[PDB]
Amino acid sequence: SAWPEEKNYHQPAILNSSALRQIAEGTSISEMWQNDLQPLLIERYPGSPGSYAARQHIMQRIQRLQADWVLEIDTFLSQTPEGERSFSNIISTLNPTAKRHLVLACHYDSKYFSHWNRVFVGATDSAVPCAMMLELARALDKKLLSLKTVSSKPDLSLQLIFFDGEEAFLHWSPQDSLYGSRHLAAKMASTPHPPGARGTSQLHGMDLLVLLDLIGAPNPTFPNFFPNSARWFERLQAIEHELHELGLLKDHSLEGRYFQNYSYGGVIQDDHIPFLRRGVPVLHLIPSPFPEVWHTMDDNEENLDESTIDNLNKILQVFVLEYLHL
Ligand SMILES: [Zn+2]
Repeated sequence: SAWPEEKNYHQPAILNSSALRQIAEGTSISEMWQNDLQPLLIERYPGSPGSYAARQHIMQRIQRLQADWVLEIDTFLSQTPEGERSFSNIISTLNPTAKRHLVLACHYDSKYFSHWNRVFVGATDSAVPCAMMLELARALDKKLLSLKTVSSKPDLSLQLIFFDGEEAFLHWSPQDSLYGSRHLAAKMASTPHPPGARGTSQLHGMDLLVLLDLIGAPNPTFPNFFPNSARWFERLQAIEHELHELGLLKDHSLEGRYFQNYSYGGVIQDDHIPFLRRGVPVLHLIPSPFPEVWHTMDDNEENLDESTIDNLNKILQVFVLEYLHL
């Protein structure tokens, strides 16, 4: 059937002024900060105590929500420059049997550095993306709970992926990066979806991969990377502009906007690559340039910008609701 092409024709159900006002009010940055972010600001490379703790924190936070989230741990072993290691992607899915999902993702591992005095906690990279996904889940819980109800809607729902092993152990290389994402995209490619089908895989079921990385620095600028997601990127610009106009964003100017008209010269390697090379459409919400503090001990909580993240939470939540027609 043509169901795998439905994503090509899929349209947002755009929210009005009062609904935008409701979403903006519904998200709490101080809450996210204390309850979702802070517990992740720890060293969490693969096999570390913090890796276990982060995965426990992600799972608990999702589990407390009303929405019908089904959690799985995609755990596997790989060789690495330090010897064999275990990796565990966290996948959180509403309506696992719906043929189509909008997929949001980031990586929850932090890059290994030897202590300076100091410890690398990857605040923007990617503790904040993780927290943004968890705040989204929380803020949107009641609207997401309606997806439990079956009927007059497309066969479409939401998935969250928190990848393990995004970072290289030593120098970045095709074999020493993307442990989690290379593994999972190969698993999904080889798995029938829906169950019992012929031809189609779980990759066909991915409407759009929205990959958050390196979020939390002030005045980020996001290029529109890919023509095949450019219409969805333009929605983020429209949502940004409108929230701005309605007075719903803080410390935000039009001249200082996040989402840009221009594209990007090179090719950024990230968790989306194994999906993108197999034809999954990608909306890659990583800034250019990268934050100043990138891969530095100063990628920490103090160098994060609260209003930026708050504003980005509002824009992402609106986008997700519009996509899902909620
Ligand atoms: Zn990094």
